Amino acid sequence: VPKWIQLNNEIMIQKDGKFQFDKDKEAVHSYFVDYINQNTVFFHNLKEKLDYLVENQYYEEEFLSLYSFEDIKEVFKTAYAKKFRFPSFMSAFKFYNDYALKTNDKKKILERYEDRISIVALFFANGDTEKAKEYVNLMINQEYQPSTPTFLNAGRKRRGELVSCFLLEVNDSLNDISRAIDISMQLSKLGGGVSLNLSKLRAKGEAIKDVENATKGVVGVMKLLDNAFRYADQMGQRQGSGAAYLNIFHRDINDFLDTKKISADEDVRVKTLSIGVVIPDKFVELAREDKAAYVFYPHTIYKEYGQHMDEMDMNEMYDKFVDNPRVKKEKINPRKLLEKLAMLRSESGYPYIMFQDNVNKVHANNHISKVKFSNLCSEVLQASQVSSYTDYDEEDEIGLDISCNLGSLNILNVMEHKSIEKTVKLATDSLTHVSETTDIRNAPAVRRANKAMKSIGLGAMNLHGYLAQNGIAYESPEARDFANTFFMMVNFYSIQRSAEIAKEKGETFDQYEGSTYATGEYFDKYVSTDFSPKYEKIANLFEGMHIPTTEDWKKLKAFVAEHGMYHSYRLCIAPTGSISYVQSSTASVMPIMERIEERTYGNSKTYYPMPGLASNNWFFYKEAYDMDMFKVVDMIATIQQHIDQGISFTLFLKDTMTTRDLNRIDLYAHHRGIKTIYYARTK
Amino acid sequence: VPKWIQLNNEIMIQKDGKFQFDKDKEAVHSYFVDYINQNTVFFHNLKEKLDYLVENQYYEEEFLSLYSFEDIKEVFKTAYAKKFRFPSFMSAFKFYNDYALKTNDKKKILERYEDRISIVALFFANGDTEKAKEYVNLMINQEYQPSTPTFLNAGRKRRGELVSCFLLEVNDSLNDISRAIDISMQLSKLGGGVSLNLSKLRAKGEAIKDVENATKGVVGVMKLLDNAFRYADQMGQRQGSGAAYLNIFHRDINDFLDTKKISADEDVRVKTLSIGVVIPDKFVELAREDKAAYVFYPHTIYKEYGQHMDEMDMNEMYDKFVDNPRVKKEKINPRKLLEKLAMLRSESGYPYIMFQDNVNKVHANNHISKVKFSNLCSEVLQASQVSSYTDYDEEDEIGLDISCNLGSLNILNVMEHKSIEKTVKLATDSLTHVSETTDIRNAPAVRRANKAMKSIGLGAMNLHGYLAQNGIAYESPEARDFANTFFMMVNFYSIQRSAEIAKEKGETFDQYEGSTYATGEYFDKYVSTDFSPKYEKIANLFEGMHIPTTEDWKKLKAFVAEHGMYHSYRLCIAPTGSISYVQSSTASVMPIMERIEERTYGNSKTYYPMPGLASNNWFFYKEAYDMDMFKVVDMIATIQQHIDQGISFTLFLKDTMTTRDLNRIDLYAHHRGIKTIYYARTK
Amino acid sequence: DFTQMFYNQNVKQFWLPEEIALNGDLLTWKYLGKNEQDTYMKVLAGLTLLDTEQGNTGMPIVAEHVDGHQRKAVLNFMAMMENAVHAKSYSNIFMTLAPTETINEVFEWVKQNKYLQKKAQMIVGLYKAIQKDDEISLFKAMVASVYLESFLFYSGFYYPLYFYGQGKLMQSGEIINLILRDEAIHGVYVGLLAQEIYNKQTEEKKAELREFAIDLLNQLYENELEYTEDLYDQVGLSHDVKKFIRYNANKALMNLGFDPYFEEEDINPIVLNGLKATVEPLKDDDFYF
Amino acid sequence: DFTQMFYNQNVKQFWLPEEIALNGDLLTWKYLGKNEQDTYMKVLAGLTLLDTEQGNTGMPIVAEHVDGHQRKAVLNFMAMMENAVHAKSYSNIFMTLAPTETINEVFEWVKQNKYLQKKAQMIVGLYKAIQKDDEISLFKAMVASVYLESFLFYSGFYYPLYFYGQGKLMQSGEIINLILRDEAIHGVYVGLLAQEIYNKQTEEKKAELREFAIDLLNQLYENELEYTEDLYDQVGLSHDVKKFIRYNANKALMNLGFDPYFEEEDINPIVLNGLKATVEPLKDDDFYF
Ligand SMILES: Cc1cn([C@H]2C[C@H](O)[C@@H](COP(=O)(O)OP(=O)(O)OP(=O)(O)O)O2)c(=O)[nH]c1=O
Ligand SMILES: Nc1nc2c(ncn2[C@H]2C[C@H](O)[C@@H](COP(=O)(O)OP(=O)(O)O)O2)c(=O)[nH]1
Ligand SMILES: Nc1nc2c(ncn2[C@H]2C[C@H](O)[C@@H](COP(=O)(O)OP(=O)(O)O)O2)c(=O)[nH]1
Ligand SMILES: [Mg+2]
Ligand SMILES: [Mg+2]
Ligand SMILES: [Mn+2]
Ligand SMILES: [Mn+2]
Ligand SMILES: [Mn+2]
Ligand SMILES: [Mn+2]
Repeated sequence: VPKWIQLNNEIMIQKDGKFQFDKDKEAVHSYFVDYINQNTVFFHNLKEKLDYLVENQYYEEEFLSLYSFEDIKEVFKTAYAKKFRFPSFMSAFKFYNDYALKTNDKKKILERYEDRISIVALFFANGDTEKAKEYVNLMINQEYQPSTPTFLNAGRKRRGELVSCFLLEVNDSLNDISRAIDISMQLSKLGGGVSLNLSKLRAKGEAIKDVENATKGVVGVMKLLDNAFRYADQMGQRQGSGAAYLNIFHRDINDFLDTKKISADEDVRVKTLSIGVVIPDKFVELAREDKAAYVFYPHTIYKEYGQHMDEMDMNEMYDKFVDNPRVKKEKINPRKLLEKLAMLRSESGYPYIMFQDNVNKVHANNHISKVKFSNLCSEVLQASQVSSYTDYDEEDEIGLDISCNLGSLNILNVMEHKSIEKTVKLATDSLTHVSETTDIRNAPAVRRANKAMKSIGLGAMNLHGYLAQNGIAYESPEARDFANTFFMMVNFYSIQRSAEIAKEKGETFDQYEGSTYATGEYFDKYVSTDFSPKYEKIANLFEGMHIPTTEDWKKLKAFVAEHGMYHSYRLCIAPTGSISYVQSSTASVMPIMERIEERTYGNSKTYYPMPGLASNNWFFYKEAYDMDMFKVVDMIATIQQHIDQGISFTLFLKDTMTTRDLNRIDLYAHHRGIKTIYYARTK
Repeated sequence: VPKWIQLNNEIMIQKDGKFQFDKDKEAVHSYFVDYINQNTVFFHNLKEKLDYLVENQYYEEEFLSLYSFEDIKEVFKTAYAKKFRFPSFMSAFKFYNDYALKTNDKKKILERYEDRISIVALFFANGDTEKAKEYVNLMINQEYQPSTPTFLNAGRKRRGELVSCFLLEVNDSLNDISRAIDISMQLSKLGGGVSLNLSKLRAKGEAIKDVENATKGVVGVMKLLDNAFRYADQMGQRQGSGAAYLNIFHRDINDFLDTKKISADEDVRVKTLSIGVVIPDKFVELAREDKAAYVFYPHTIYKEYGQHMDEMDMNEMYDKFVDNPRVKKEKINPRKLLEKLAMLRSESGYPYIMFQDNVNKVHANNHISKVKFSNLCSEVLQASQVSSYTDYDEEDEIGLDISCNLGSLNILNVMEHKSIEKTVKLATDSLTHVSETTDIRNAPAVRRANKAMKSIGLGAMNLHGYLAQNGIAYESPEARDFANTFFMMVNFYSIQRSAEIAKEKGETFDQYEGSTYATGEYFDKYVSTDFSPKYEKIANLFEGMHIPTTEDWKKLKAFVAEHGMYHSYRLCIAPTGSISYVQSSTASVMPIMERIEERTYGNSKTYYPMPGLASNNWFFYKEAYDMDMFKVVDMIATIQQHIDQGISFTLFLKDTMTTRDLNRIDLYAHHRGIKTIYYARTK
Repeated sequence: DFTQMFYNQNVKQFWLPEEIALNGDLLTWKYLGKNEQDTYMKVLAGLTLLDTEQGNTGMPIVAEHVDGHQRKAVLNFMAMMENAVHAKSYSNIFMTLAPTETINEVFEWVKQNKYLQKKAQMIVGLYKAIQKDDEISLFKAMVASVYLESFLFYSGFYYPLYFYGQGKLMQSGEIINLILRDEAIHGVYVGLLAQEIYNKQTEEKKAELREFAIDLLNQLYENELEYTEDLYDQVGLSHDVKKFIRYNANKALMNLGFDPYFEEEDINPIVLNGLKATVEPLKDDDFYF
Repeated sequence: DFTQMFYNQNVKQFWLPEEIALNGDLLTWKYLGKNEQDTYMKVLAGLTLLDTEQGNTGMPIVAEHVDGHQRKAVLNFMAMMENAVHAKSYSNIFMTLAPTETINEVFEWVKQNKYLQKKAQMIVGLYKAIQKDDEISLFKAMVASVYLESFLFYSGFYYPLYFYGQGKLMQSGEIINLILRDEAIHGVYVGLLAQEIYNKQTEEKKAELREFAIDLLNQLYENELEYTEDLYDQVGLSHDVKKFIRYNANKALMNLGFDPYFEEEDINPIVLNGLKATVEPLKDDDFYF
């Protein structure tokens, strides 16, 4: 047995009635001095290291050529001057197993944490030495963490894309379905997760050029996409991950949901394709009144009205669709559909739930389009325009397919350094650079929307870690007060940085003038309502850091109206799965699942206590399954009001609660303004 | 039970020790008089019928506008002047159930046999009244039958394509694989069978741009294509049919064959994808000497030589591949692979066997490319060039994908009319017209090859019917003598008509100058060997008909050298499945499977004696299973020497036949020059 | 060619009675007339009684005489579903809708009923007549089993499906639909085992087995018509139930590889809404001619 | 007093081998010596044979003779587990770890192994000797079944447990632990049925039944010793396994209500270390907060 995992297993050996949490420090120390320093390739000087990495196709020469070697040396000194030490064995293990650069035979270790951070910072700065040092300080202090694609691939030659979330709109044609399959395989080949909207596709039993009952529905396209994602699996190390989204008023909604039933046949069930359901407020209203709802055939609506069903407002056109004889509709029970959704989430965790009117009542770019679906992680909520891929000889009408670069603030380290403003602005700059350097040459709509919208996603993590290490319960009103103030400040500084970038570059995102930022309606609750902490305990947490007031928000509103905004979307809170270990942080803004997390890697068993877990804060680290999901919904809705995109909201369910409890949680989330619900995790 | 169904069922009722074959005339008469004349929409004049058909979106106004109504009336007069009568109930039933035009609700009948033939002839002539009358005489005499797509769809507004066989090359790239899936779905949507060459795709466990062992091989593409064909199911009318071809020296050949095993896993098995194996002479030579053979990874060969493995001559390149250390291979047993092929054909009828060197030793367009694979029916053998489908922004390099137009001479009717020359030339003209009028907007390589090659397929049928009705056994040497003479004449007149078309249009097919037609090497066996019948009985069959001599072939060679050749390919003997009933003919050049065909339509069972079956010729209608497959191979090889493309050669096996017997049949077919083997049908 | 595939489909259809909450059926049950409640009870008891024979005798006796480890395993799984899942499910439905005394009386009535007894004893008689190492007697029992699984249950299934298609008794209707889905696959599987025996027979023996199957079908069908009128005339449904019996008789015949006996009919839309030759090596000289 | 709780326990323990991914054992398997792999394959093959006969014959035949629909439902469920779940799981393990030829060879080896044939002959002979309405022949078969469940499997179980306890072959080991968890409850249940029959007898008859049980145990034990030596001598573990089978023999006797027969011994501590949601309808008040 390895010495470091033997030391790491001494955490669970209870001495004097307490877990030996200090063993993890010894565990990581032994891990380093017995595996990492031995397996680390060391060069005489940094110049030899960089030459070796560039020559052997490990790094990219173009980005390293913008700095003189003295500047690169200064950046590396800045990284190593911090003398960063991993606080736990899991942090270092995850870094050196997932993100640290290794030789071509996966034998030795080329990059330390400081080397990777310095390379990512030099990639972000794009020739600026001082900006590179600022990025080094930001990441070595672990105030900001670039997403897994960016952190893993920044500055590497044989790399995937820095963006891993893509959203595709599929038009109701065979050419568009073929192009969707092709683009899905191309993006899965790059390593990204692809989400597809299947609402514009006509339902099963619709006509294909005046021959009736000819269309196979969205389930045939679902099978096509599932096999396309199985094919493009990148060695199978990380198999192709796709998501399909369907509006709840699509006729194929029941067959769409039946693809996830355990008793589904092999000719229907999809395995590699996650599913999400988009629910307008009309469906919730119909289920609330116990009235008879109707699902519609999309092609009939398109023929009758000239627009797709999901491109229309269901809360204003549902009655017109029902009364229209030329529209084909099928009678359903909305409460039965809700119960089926709850049962499917209990048994499989699917579908993802998107509350469409919750997304679009606060959506800033409804002039471009309404948000019709989310991503594979169920937190990207941006306007999309469907493309019209025509025959080979004809020109294609390229729409807007969503993609944003992810990045997380570490709430604990940002709050410790009293650096919300600087961290948010530097992270915004880094995400803007990642957006600018991304060029997808096989997804035309993704490329066009990346150039036009310039959307970024700046998330946060370690919310529960910060609260538990500060003696605040996750369900407590003080926690929601802190989240309100913190994320209002993050929104303020992200909007300020976007406006400053627009002023400097002299350009805004496409169709900015129609957005709510340009009209000033976005800032109504910010110029009217003060978001300063209401509790003295929370107010001391922000001591030494200026909290923008209503006057500051009015000044920012004037600044945005006079200079514009560079990013259509700025903030989205992703799950942040594996980078949470490296940053020694709790995953996303969701509460922790286990206080001490037990994992098996190969034939070795190791335990990961939550960051900062001890006996003085053991009960503040309440597990997500033991807490009220209504209070978690309250917390996420408090955070969501300052986030322009969505939040990956996992529901943590006990075995005792029925499908009625899951439905009640979903309805309370819809009532409280929750935009999306990610997973129904059951213990 | 219908009266005609009862009358047709009285054939099996044996009266005086003989079948009541005359009951089928009563059966068809009752069928007509009781159902067809009742359900046939009648109009006061032909003008009213034509106006109703064009205005109600049944016909195309474009081709009918090319004639004055007087010319169309005279064409219809010519069709009805023959007073054509269906000899059997099954002929009329098949026509009026598969090809006759019906109302949009499929309740009444708009088209009789004469109306369908007149419309097809008017579409063929393209404005020529005398040519239309000639086509009417050719088809109402049932000397020439256009293929099911052409016969069914010609002159129809809501029609599929007139071509149903397509052959696609798939390049070793994700862009090309996605484009192949798209084109396969587009062509299956049109109702055409699609054949895909998978030999260029790199095998399983190959490197993808420095990531070794990352390719799923040809089986992942096979699953993608199977799901693509399942989705593109011809508007839910007829199941989507596709074929995949792999070289026997491809590394994935065993995985390719395992997709057809009855015990195949659901993640390996393909359902709607037929498989064909391409076998060079090198494999047969290795199996003959029992030397252990090697299957090669195609990407290693492409990297080492810059050419695809299937683009190179395995006879000269096999030793170089084996001795090359940079070419990856694994040992196989060629005899074990042959036994596996025979076992698979016994169990499921798959794969098709294409003898690569048998095709290419007589191929007239080896300069353009070698023939690497066949179609879904194993008779189309043409040169193909793989397309390089690049990224979306870049320009694609369009190659040549095979698609030929099918037509069948009725050997019995052509022989009784003494009109081999006239029928062959008119059929060539009609196939040329179908080729010119075909434009496919989503298969650029198919369209380019149709425009450039101008290849057609003129088949033959009713060989066994003609022989049995003339007192000649199918396995007899006299039958092979007749086949030799008849198909030599067909080849002579097809070459003459092609050269005449080239002279008239002043253009040949693309890259004709490199063909064996241009150099005269094609005509060597025709200017050196006499193909007149060697039997007095066979020579009497051709009485009143000039059999081309050696001097005639020399004159044709001079004419082709002077004026060129319009069609790269002219003759291919397709199975001719359903059009054989309408023509009262035995299917293709194959012998009959059963003397009397027992089939069930709806809830009523039907009986179909072979055309011309009686007491006097009962034993000349020997069933195919009772025949010696060696003699059938001899017959097909006699025909194959005059057919530039292949022949759909079905093996008819008894249950007592072993794997060794099937292997012996395959090896004798290879020895005798058979190009392709279609099916292993076991009784 | 088929046992592993059926194994997969069977085990992936596994379910338990507890999964469906039954109490909410009382909200529609209370609104049915006496004749509707009476017919439902009688139909339910009919299904229960027949399914018990299949669990205690039909499936285990076939599993005993069929050769092959994998077939015995699939057959064991099917027997388990009858005894452990279906039987408990029928009991649960009864206990929810009727008090103990009413259940006992309905079972007393249906136990004495002439048409239910006739078919139950005809089927059981064929199971009892199977002889060791006699594939003819096994085939006859398999035919009886297919007729029960794919045909005889359906005069009963009609009513729960009829309610289920109208939005009435939805919880018990869901249970019945799961049961019916199991019986469908049971019928198809046993049908394939019967065809295997049938295909091993001479032409004269085949004709004799066909006559047996058709004769048996006729006897059962004529009794089903009487059974149907006895239960469904009081609720006015017999005409439509008869169409459903014939449609399912045709499915049972097709399971046994036989032609349909009855003309095709449309079914009540409410019920619809509810619903290797020989491997030989190449020994050289086969490559030379 | 017990069948219902056994019914509930059995159905709540339901599992399929496909729930456990086995590719994780590939490396620890590759790393074992040829002797170790040979013993492991053979051990699981011996287990497969026992479960094949317990599923095909033992459990169904006992089910046939035991009275009461609930008792029959438990026994039918246990039978299904034997051949549809347990016996099949071993093939999942074999198909992952071993090439087809090694799999073919080990199944040929079970057919010709004299100890495995002897134990099957003895156990199945007793199953097939059961006479209808003869409780003594039934008791004898139930003793045989308890000895199969609680004693005979254990010469086989030792080795997967021995590896599991060292952190080796842990996915295969997880399957085996699930199988063992099932057999433990199967042995207790059949033991309770056997005790029911035993308790009906005179003191004289009881004395004879104890003689039968002890004579049978000793005969099986002596054969198992030779089997154990044959398999384990090449891996050096025969003495350790022998201690384990004696331990489990005592558990089998206890399941039958008899005193332990072998003296207690220290077992290898490694081996000791080797050891839908409810649907509720939505209310109107659920939509307001
Ligand atoms: C061709 C084809 C289409 N479809 C479905 C998927 C598409 O969403 C939908 C549109 O197909 P299209 O490619 O748009 O077919 P079309 O343009 O000829 O028909 P229309 O005039 O009605 O637009 O039909 C199938 O389900 N199966 C098929 O084989
Ligand atoms: N020598 C050396 N330095 C490395 C390596 N990887 C990262 N570094 C960092 C450590 C220092 O902060 C910085 C400069 O190291 P150096 O080139 O040895 O310079 P110096 O120590 O002579 O000033 O580079 C490495 O492999 N070797
Ligand atoms: N009248 C009529 N003729 C039809 C129809 N379908 C095909 N025909 C053919 C029959 C004749 O050969 C030809 C001309 O028919 P017509 O218009 O009645 O001609 P005429 O005999 O009055 O000059 O058209 C049809 O529906 N009606
Ligand atoms: Mg369209
Ligand atoms: Mg490439
Ligand atoms: Mn049942
Ligand atoms: Mn059943
Ligand atoms: Mn067992
Ligand atoms: Mn057991």
